[PDB]
Amino acid sequence: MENDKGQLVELYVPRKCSATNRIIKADDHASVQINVAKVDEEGRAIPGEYVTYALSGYVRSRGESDDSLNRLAQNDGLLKNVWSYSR
Amino acid sequence: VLVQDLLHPTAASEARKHKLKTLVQGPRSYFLDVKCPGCLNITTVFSHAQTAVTCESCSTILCTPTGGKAKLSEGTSFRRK
Amino acid sequence: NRQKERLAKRDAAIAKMKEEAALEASKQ
Amino acid sequence: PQAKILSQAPTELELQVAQAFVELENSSPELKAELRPLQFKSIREIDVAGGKKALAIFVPVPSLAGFHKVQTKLTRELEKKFQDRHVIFLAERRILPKPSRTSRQVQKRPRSRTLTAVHDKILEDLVFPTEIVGKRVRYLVGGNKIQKVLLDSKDVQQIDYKLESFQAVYNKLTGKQIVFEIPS
Amino acid sequence: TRSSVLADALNAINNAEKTGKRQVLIRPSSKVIIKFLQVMQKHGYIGEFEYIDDHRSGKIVVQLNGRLNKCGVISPRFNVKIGDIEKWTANLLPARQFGYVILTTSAGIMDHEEARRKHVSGKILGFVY
Amino acid sequence: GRMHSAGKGISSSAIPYSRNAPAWFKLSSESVIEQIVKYARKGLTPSQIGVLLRDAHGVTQARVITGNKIMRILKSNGLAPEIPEDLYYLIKKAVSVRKHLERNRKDKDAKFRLILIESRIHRLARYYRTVAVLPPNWKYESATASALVN
RNA sequence: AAUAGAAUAGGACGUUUGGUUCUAUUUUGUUGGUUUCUAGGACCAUCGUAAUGAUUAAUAGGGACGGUCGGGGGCAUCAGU
RNA sequence: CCGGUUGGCCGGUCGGAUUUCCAACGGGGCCUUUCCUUCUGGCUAACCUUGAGUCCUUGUGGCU
Ligand SMILES: [Mg+2]
Ligand SMILES: [Mg+2]
Ligand SMILES: [Mg+2]
Ligand SMILES: [Zn+2]
Repeated sequence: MENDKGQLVELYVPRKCSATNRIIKADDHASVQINVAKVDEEGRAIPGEYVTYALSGYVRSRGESDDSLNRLAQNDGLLKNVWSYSR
Repeated sequence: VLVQDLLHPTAASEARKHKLKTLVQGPRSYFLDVKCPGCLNITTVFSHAQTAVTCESCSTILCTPTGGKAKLSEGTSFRRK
Repeated sequence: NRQKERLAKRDAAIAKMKEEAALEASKQ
Repeated sequence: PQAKILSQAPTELELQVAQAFVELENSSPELKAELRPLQFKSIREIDVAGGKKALAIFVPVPSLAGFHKVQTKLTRELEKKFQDRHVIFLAERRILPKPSRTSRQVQKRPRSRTLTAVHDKILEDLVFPTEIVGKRVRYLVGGNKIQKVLLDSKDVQQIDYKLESFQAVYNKLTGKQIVFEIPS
Repeated sequence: TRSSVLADALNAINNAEKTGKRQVLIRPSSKVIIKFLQVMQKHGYIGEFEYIDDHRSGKIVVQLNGRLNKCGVISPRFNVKIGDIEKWTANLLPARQFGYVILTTSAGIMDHEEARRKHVSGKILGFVY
Repeated sequence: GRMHSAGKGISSSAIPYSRNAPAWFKLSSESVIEQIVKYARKGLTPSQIGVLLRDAHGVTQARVITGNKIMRILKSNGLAPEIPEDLYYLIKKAVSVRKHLERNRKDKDAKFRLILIESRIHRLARYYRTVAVLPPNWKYESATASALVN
């Protein structure tokens, strides 16, 4: 939120899940932070900078974390012809 | 299965389901243009013709009603539409 | 229904014009 | 006989289309045999974004079945005598207004005259000889309706140079944007 | 039988969001469902929605993002006053900052904020938040 | 659904999308309506005109290649029956099961099915009286039902 | 959210045309009895034109049609130890 | 296209005042084929017919 004067009055603005855009709250101990390192042109990984995903425990307890994460990797340009937009 | 196209399904899986459960409801029937060799004339017969359709000149039963599809006569040619 | 009879008369006139010009079409 | 085929609306554009009609029946004995009772109401033009224009022929409604056996050769002959144009046949159909709370004595208004019905009648009369196999209305996030209209693969070659022309004349004749798509 | 069509539409939307998908198959259509989803779209509570014709009564696809924690319908369409807007705005909304009540008014269908500032009222349909 | 039963079956005619006439069809509207009237002088009920029209002649539906339904172009010729088809068939079915139960007086299942068939005749008589394609002084009695059948 | 509005057309708008009916505002110096136009209703035809005029056909429901299916029912008959 | 009622960017000014500029927000009446349709008598305004006057560029200019 926000007050009148122009100053943020919040504890923390929480992590949204990268699959279903839902809130990863503090006791959500099934939550996953996914780290992917992007690549150099000669097949090396620069260890400092990454592309980044977060999956809520609601998705992971089901089991479409693979399918949603394949969709996330393919629409982030990392993948092709693994996840299909139709079925 | 969190995301899939309900607008553009794959056509192999689209006519694979029921007649009434498609995105637009379509029949799964067709019409048969039948040629008995004895009089040589075009007769357009439904594929699920539920009555004993004879030929207009010869008294040949072109198709008999057997449940779903009408079975055609033996030694007799047919075409689509 | 006078308008239905007028439409039938117009259709008969169009068919009569087509049948009159069909002889000129088949002559060539 | 350019003063015989019109319907009491003399302009230069209708008389040049009318005389173009007059020399197009003269090379053919059977187009003479069908063309003589076949009249038209009026003509107007419309421009497209492709650098050219489009010629719209309005058609009185019982003459549409008479036109529906002659339209292909008439369209191709009129396009190869009129360059920088697009020949589209549409039928003039009168819309009746929706009666309000205070609307007096108007009869039970026929749904053949009503607005959405005459709008998609202009839609299938736009794209003859192929036929529409499915509509689909694309609701934009900013609140804009876009219509997507599907076709058949039988006669795509007569229409594929006229899609943007059809979009322009449709968005001028109903105010609604449209997109076309062939199935795979 | 199928009593209300908006009720089954919004129940299908709420069920497909609580199971976490991104697309639905609403069937059938109306003026009311189309204009209700346009009211959700103008606030950006749903993404694209799409209407399929079938010449009977059309099926609707709504591509929902994640943003709707609950929409619903109030099925006895009660007559609401100007002064009765605060009661439904306090009973069904979470708080006083967001949350909407959708009415059919004689100026058209609009949310409760637009019905406040239109200065009209009408009959209640449901609620989007 | 499926009243007077417990089944939930869906098994019906689909309709194709195309509101215009099919391309492979080559017959004219005046030819098919004179076909309809020569089938009508044989006294058949309009479902059988539609079925024999679908099978031996290849006509898709009546409503597409002419602008009318089947009894619009059957009372245009004025050969419509004085009572509608399905209600007349319900009377025929009722007098058939009444013939069976006057044959056998211990069949309870036929008696309960008579109650169900009679309920369907009352509901359709209410509907067809409401539109007034049936005269409003028409009431069912079983003896007059046997008179109208015979 | 209901209701009605052209389907056996006994339908609609006309500055189309026949008659049948009353009305009488005024005038003929004023009033009264008259009677002849003129205007205005209403009712019959017949004469113009209106794209002449009938919503989809619900994975609602009834109803035929088709080939089946079941220790479903009733009556008669048969069989076994 | 019309003018509203808030918010600013101005302050004109001896705490409020109103144009210009900006979003907005509603309201209204038109044009898009398409809204209340008329009959007959009285009352203004406007385009003409017919000739007259009072002003100013020699005026079918403006007012009667
Ligand atoms: Mg029941
Ligand atoms: Mg069911
Ligand atoms: Mg059905
Ligand atoms: Zn044969």
